[PDB]
Amino acid sequence: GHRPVLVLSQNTKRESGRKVQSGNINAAKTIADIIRTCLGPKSMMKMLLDPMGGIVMTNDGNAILREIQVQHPAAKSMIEISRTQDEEVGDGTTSVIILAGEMLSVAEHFLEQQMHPTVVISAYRKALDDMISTLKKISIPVDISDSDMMLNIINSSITTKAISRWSSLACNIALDAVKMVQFEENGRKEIDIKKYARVEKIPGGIIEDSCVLRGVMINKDVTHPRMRRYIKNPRIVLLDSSLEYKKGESQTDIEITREEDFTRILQMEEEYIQQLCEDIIQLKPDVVITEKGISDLAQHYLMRANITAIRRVRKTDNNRIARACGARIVSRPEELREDDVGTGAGLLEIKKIGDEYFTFITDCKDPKACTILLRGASKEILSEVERNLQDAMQVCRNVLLDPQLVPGGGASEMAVAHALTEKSKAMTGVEQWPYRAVAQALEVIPRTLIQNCGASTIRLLTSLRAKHTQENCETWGVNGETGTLVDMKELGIWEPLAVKLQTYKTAVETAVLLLRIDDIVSGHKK
Amino acid sequence: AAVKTLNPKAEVARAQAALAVNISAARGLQDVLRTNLGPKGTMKMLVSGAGDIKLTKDGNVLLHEMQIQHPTASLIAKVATAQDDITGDGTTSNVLIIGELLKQADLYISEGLHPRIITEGFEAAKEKALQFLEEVKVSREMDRETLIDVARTSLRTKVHAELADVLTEAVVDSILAIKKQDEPIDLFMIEIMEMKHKSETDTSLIRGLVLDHGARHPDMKKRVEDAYILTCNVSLEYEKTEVNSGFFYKSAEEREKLVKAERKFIEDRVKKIIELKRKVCGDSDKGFVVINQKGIDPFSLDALSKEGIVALRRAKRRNMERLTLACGGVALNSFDDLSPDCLGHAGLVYEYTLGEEKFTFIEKCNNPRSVTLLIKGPNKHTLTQIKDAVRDGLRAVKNAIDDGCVVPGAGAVEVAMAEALIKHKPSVKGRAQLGVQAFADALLIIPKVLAQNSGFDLQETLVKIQAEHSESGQLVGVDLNTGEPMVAAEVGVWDNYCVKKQLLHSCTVIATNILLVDEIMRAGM
Amino acid sequence: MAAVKTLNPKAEVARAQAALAVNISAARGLQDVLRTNLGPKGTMKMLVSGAGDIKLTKDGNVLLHEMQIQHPTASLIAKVATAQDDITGDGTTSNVLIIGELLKQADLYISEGLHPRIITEGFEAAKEKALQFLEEVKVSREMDRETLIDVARTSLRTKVHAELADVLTEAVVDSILAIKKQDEPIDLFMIEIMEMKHKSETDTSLIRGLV
Amino acid sequence: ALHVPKAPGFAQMLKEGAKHFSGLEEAVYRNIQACKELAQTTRTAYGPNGMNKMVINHLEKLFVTNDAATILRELEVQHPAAKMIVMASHMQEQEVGDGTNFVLVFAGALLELAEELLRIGLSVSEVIEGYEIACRKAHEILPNLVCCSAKNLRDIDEVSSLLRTSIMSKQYGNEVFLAKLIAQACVSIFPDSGHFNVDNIRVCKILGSGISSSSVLHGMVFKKETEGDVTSVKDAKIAVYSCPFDGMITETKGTVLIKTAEELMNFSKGEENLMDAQVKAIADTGANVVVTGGKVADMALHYANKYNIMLVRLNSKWDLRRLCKTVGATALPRLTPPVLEEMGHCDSVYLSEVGDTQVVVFKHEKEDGAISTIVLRGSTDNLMDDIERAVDDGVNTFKVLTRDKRLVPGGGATEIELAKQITSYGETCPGLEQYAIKKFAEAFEAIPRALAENSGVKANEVISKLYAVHQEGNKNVGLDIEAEVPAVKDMLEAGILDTYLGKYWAIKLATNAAVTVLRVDQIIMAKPAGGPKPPSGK
Amino acid sequence: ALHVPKAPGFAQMLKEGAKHFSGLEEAVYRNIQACKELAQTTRTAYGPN
Amino acid sequence: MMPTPVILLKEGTDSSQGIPQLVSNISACQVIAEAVRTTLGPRGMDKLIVDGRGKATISNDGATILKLLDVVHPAAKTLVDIAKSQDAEVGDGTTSVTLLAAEFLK
Ligand SMILES: Nc1ncnc2c1ncn2[C@@H]1O[C@H](COP(=O)(O)OP(=O)(O)O)[C@@H](O)[C@H]1O
Ligand SMILES: Nc1ncnc2c1ncn2[C@@H]1O[C@H](COP(=O)(O)OP(=O)(O)O)[C@@H](O)[C@H]1O
Ligand SMILES: Nc1ncnc2c1ncn2[C@@H]1O[C@H](COP(=O)(O)OP(=O)(O)O)[C@@H](O)[C@H]1O
Ligand SMILES: [Mg+2]
Ligand SMILES: [Mg+2]
Ligand SMILES: [Mg+2]
Ligand SMILES: [Mg+2]
Ligand SMILES: [Mg+2]
Repeated sequence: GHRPVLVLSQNTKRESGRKVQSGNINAAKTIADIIRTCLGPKSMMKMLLDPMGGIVMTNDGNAILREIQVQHPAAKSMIEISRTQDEEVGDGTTSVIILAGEMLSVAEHFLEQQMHPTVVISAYRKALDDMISTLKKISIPVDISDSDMMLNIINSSITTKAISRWSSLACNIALDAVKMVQFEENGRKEIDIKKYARVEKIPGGIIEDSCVLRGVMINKDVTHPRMRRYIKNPRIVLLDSSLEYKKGESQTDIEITREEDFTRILQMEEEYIQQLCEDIIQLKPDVVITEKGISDLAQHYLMRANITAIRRVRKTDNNRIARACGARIVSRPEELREDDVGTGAGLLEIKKIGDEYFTFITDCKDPKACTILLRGASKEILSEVERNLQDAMQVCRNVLLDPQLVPGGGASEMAVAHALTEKSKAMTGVEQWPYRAVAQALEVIPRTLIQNCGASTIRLLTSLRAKHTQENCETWGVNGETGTLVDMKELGIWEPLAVKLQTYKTAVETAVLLLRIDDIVSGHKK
Repeated sequence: AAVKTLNPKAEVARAQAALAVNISAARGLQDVLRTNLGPKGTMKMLVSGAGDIKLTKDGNVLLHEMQIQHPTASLIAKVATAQDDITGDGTTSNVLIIGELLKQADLYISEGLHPRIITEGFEAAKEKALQFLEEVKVSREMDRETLIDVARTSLRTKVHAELADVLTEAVVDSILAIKKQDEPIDLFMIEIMEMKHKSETDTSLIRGLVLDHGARHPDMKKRVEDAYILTCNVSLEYEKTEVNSGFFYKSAEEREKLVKAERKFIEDRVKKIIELKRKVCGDSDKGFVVINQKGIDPFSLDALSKEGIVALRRAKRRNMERLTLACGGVALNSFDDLSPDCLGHAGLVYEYTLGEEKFTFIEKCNNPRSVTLLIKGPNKHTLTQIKDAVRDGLRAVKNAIDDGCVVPGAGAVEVAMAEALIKHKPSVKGRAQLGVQAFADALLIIPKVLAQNSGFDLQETLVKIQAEHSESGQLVGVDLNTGEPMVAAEVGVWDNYCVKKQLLHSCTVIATNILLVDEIMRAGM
Repeated sequence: MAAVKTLNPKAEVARAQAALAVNISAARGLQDVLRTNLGPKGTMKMLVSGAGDIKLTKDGNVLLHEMQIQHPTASLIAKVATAQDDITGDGTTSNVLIIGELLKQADLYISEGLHPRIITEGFEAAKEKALQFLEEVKVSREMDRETLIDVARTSLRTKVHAELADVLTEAVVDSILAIKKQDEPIDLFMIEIMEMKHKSETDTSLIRGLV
Repeated sequence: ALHVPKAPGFAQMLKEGAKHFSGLEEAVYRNIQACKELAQTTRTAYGPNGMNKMVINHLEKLFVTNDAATILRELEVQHPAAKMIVMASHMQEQEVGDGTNFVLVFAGALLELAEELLRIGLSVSEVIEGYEIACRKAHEILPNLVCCSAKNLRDIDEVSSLLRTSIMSKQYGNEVFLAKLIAQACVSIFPDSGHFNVDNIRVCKILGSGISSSSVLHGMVFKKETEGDVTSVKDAKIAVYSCPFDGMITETKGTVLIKTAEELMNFSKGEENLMDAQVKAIADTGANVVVTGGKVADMALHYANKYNIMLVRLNSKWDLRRLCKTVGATALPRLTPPVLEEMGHCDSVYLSEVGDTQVVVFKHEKEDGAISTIVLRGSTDNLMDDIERAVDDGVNTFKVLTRDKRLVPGGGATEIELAKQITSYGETCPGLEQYAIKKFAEAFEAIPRALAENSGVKANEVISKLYAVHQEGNKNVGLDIEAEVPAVKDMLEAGILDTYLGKYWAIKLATNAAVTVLRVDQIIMAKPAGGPKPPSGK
Repeated sequence: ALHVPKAPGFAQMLKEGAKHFSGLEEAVYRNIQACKELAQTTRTAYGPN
Repeated sequence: MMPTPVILLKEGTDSSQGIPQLVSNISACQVIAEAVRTTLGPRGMDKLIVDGRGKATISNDGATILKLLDVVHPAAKTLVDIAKSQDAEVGDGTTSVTLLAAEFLK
């Protein structure tokens, strides 16, 4: 008896003070150090062991971070910001983590010196505003009609990935897919590469055979072998309803008292199937694709009219087919009209790849959806190639939306750092020191590039700073392969302004969020 | 470690530890699969958890049946699985080349060299090797003799010499039967059926279909001489109304009338079949065989049997297309408009019983476009081994037919490619010459393993073959009986060009990706 | 499996290639650890015992003793290095490195189907030729003070910091020259080594007497 | 210096429960040892003097038999190589029906001598090649060793004499009586058409009177009782129905909808009248016996009793089809009266009481019919099971004789002649294959050696005498088991003859099993699973 | 593909309870952090105040 | 005997062979006969056997007594089987059959 009495529940922990801030900053630094070595053209890949027995061998920062389970809430926040950076702009995932870690590292010094976190946060926000201003100032425009410029931009995006060996083919695939997906209806521009640029990976073959198709490709075969597997100019009708007899919604029971009613009812079922098939046939199509089943009798009736049928196609695949061939999905075949019939596909071909049947609706004229067929050594290689292609397409769409570019190879980092230091030279308050700390912590990207290249960090970084102290040197960065200073106008490594802006904003905001925090409380239930 | 600091229960191998782990796993896989290569390789017996015995010599089958839980082994197994799925051959060579590439790369990496230079050398050497392979291929009209040579080359490495000789003729004839001019070969049209009642050499080719089910009515004929074939997908058994019909009667006579009228729908289609049979053949010499994908209830079975019609039910879905291609009829999903032009023809149909199960033979077709391979053997594991062997042989023959080129075997092309790479090495700038040399030495593994399995010594046989190739310029391989250099093209040892190209591409890609891994993490818990 | 395991079920056995791989792996691990010891530019190692005592060293024999290793091949290599230290007093790290590299180079050819006996015969012939060459290349000299200073520096600079090595060089050379008698073996038991724990490390010196 | 670690590579990657065996000593010798152990286990039950073995399986079921296939089936063999040899023995049993013990002992001898050849310096490939060459030589020699042929299969005496040797190995003391029974049963079957069906011979086991009271019945015996008041018919006119003996009902759903009092009061009367009319229509064809595969309605049984109709219910459809074959009837799917060409006939159908079990007997007076039944009596269930196994062996021997009429001498004469001829062929072959050929020839000595060991005499003296006689030029001389000392006698005169097909298939299968076992070089065994059998086995 | 084995060589030869830290991040930074923590613990007792 | 790393038959398989096993079989048959020996003749007695549930059966019939005994010895079960066979075919003498068989073996 006499159970203990206490205010908060049991197993409710609480830590406060400098310890919480130090722990949060250390957790952020550890998260950054996890993927520190995965930045630059000379980055080395990491092999992740999925809990479900899979293997993720990747170089992308976001994939590595999302494959890691952590307990410290600061590490959770870092993983979250990496995911948000991946979702917003498509790349910069490993840069933002490093930047946030460096900013928190330089804020810890001021925290240890009797400076309230609010002053640090105010300095960080002023620094971020000036960082955005300088980044917009040092930007350059891009002619999106120039295919060579877009290809070079995509190349600069994918020089750091494992696909840099086939960079030319990868850039062509990404640019073609992005330009094919681009759509505009009712005065609303839209580039939906998530739903209309599908990547299909087929293990085997060689990666040089991978290509983007002027159409879609699904892993389906004809319902009946008599149907043609090769149609030149097919008229495509798309459905999302069953072509078979089904029970009604209301509860219905028949009552048979005479002999012929049973056979009559079965004949009415057959006649309903025939009526549906005749309604479809009246539009004179060449192929019918539906998302629900097709009965055997319906297959017979369609074959009598020389029509190929594909039975059970997913909703997303059917939408992609509709966009590619210009069709319109309908539910009731009796309401099918000429406009709903999809003409525009230039070939229907159901060929065999390996031991499986694949349906090709390629050769479309002006398709608004496409599939990217990837061939490669194995499944993991194809997954990494798909991730690299996703990065390339995201960069291409970012450039298409915002035609501004900024120098790469750490040139933007050093230019913004020098501008921020010059602006801080006029500051008189106590806020100038964290301001300069942010400015200098921006230099972690070129330092990481030099370290990954294997060159001397101190000498190269000092030379880069001295070069940037001049007037027309905002485009001077570091060559990530040879470990030498070079003008980015010669190397050509340029990155979208949107990506840099998102990286900078996310890093500064994560630093502010983690600096605002104290008095961790844990252990309570929901 | 950072990951261990964040996640205490995390397993991490970093940098040199990661490279050592990966290379050790690759070397272990290579050590196991070395003995598989060549017709002189040894046979492995694999026992499952349930005690099932499997005798095999494939690299892929061995890899799946190896009791391994290694990540690098999983990656190599995936690569081999893709190789087997696409080309159908070269899995053992795939594993051996991957392992030797990793070993040769580690030879230079252990001397402080960065793996990136080795990967660059690997890329350059792969490009040069692909160019040389294009140069060395033999574009020949794929007559029967060349296909026989290729099938023999695969099957001798897969099974015993006599069994390989039988399977060579079987596979080549089966491929040639279903082949159509300038048209892709559909391997689904060659059915593979297993029977367990005779010796392994009794495996043969039936120019027709063999079905693992027979007639379910005892009174149906067990042998039909001149048969009309009706391939259908129509349900001849009782089916209920979709809308919950039910019957209502007020007397026993009404119930009898409802019972009699309940089956009129099925009886109508059975009567249509019977009327067609009567129309096509008014005599007893010609026969009628109904092969139905759906079921047939006993009433319809009896009705058909009383008319002298052999009926088979629950046939395989692919058997519809196979029977249409072989017999030459039309698969029917309904009997609305059925006419004699939709009937296939078979010159002999008979049922063979073996133990509890029954088999139906449909032979003597006019010009069958779909044939069957009847695997026969005294044991289940013998049947499985022969099935794997015929899969490899069919893949090899189809690959040889696809592209008219064919590559000399016995490791001759490996030796020539290594020599060409050594010659090209000075043209490579920088320190990638080390990677090129490593790639050449790794390519040289195939003749080494062949000589080792044949019982000779690697160094002497390899140097003799290389000296012979350099002196004469011919494509000389390994003679597994004497060890002397031998011209594979003249003897008849052939390899698929697509298999070699896939080997080069996949091995180079996977080795490059593995060499660049500097950490293995397990922190998803 | 093996014959031994049938008579003794709980017996650990490695046969042929397995045993050779085990030995070579152990030797290569020892070599990988002791690579960083070699030379005056080597890295100091930090050894903490069970009781918590701290020991900083670069010596190969000390590191071999203080690594937490339970391998048989490691035990044999440790015995060889212990004999080296007991007799000559130097070259333990080089001993381990050369043993490991010899095993690795031998495995380079044994993995190609070559029998180890041929490799051992080549090793014997090469060792004979190497001994002849070493006898040819040795520099006979009159051991004045300068040569002894150079030798002591060449050892101590590898062992300790450069300034401490410079002090210890003069200390040891003078100590040896003091107790040396002409044409008589040197008894190292007559150089007392006494530890005091109050001054800096550079205050160590030689007392022409006893403490 | 305390533990030996696992070697890097495959040794470390292997799963915790898995086992790996590689090389000659670790794999081939172990497999040969296991196969030799299995052969030694089954050896003692070989020949007429073989001894029965009580085998209790995992279900506490007791088997008393000297049949090698049955013993191997009941034994829980775990070693994969011995499993392969058991598979070969079962395949021989399926193909021929006899010679399983021959297969087992020959494979064991072959593997033992292969181990000897491997130890003296030969390679696996050379041993396999020599074994294959010697097997081809044996299959070439075997047709020349045929001493006589069946030459008649419709004669009771000749068939009994031919099957005497087959069923003398089991039930040695009393094989003449069993041979006569099986000969009569087989001769009743096997019509003018050359095809002979083994399943047409049925075996009924009833306890009580010892195996000397067994008899053959030209018809069917069912362990059940009639469901009506009629228990005996003298001129039966069986009508067989696969449907239940009841008024059929709708397959969808039956509902008696009553709307007036008259319908309610007349429904049962109408149902009764309808069923009575159906039964009367069936009886009006003369059918005085009705056999059904389904249930029997009470009203149906009442009206069958009223019209003096014998009712027999056969639960299993296999028995129904066997009865239809026996009496020449057609299984009607409806309850309609049978037409004249689909009504079965039988000389007599009656209810009998054999021992303490009630039986229904369908008896034909003629010595013909599609199916014949052997009624086995005995004092023990195990004894009757063993007698049934002997009957199965005799029936399979008759089937083989129908397939091939050639016969070879028994008692080890054929094996000694084959060994002598293959050994003579061995010296003519130069090269390393001569050792394997000679060992293959010597492996045939295991048959007369086992026979002599089981008969209680010295095997070495018997083999020496057999070689002496066969060198003299007598190829039909085998072991004389009717003696207390090593002795030999002519087998052609004694009537101890083996089927040519049995020897051919046994030699082929044993050689194939031994060669396939020899081919294995590495064994990778997964961790055993405690799963309750795969669903395929049901 | 569910567990990461110990690297061949010294990692496998290390005893069960032993710990090995090597390299800049694994050794020097950890030592510096420990010394900084000790100095922080003792810092607040410096001087008259 | 040697461990034989991979055994032929699964663990727990018990094998008895030779003269000793047949002598043991004869002894078991003797025990079974003795179990019903006293119930023979006009001066015979009855045996009471209690099952697991607790119900008792009192009988002089040899076949009933042998059936009620849970005999598991494979050789001793033959005496019970022949007692059942004699009961089925004849109905009397179910004790004499067991006595005679065991006496033959003895
Ligand atoms: N060839 C190159 N030389 C120098 N720097 C490069 C080169 N290619 C890319 N970079 C730099 O590397 C960064 C991209 O690295 P990446 O691995 O893509 O990181 P993230 O995934 O965060 O974008 C860019 O900021 C760019 O400035
Ligand atoms: N009769 C032969 N003589 C010499 N070499 C052969 C012969 N048959 C096949 N080979 C060689 O063996 C290799 C085939 O090995 P195989 O067991 O098929 O491995 P994989 O299935 O991985 O290709 C081919 O590269 C071929 O050059
Ligand atoms: N009366 C006999 N005298 C001598 N040998 C006999 C006699 N009867 C049968 N045999 C021999 O017994 C052998 C049959 O053994 P058996 O127990 O039937 O083994 P399996 O069932 O494997 O054939 C035959 O090879 C035959 O030679
Ligand atoms: Mg990027
Ligand atoms: Mg192959
Ligand atoms: Mg030294
Ligand atoms: Mg027999
Ligand atoms: Mg009595």
